[PDB]
Amino acid sequence: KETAAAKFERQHMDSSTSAASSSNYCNQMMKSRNLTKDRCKPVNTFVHESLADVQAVCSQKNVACKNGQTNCYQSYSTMSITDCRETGSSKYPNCAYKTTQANKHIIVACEGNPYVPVHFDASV
Repeated sequence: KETAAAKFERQHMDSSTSAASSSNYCNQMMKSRNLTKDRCKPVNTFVHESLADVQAVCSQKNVACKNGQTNCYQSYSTMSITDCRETGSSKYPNCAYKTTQANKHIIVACEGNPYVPVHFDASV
């Protein structure tokens, strides 16, 4: 099966663009990354940075995750992110999202060896 690390890349990484360029970014990306296959995932965040810079966050500031776990890490720097949130007209299989572009610190949970991001916790 797909590894947790691979799933994080699929769900959260977009190193191919620097920022969302149009209001349709989330509709396109949620569909193309197969996040709407079974149901409309209600919220998702894409990170517009190199995979290496995001993996490096697992060696930065240790913080508690929202759910209390202590394998979360906050990035020292802000990063380019896109927030995707389901709209009121969203109806499976035609899932619909609002695109919001922002520059925030990210918080990820890390696991494994190599120690890599496997869950996106929050942006602050």
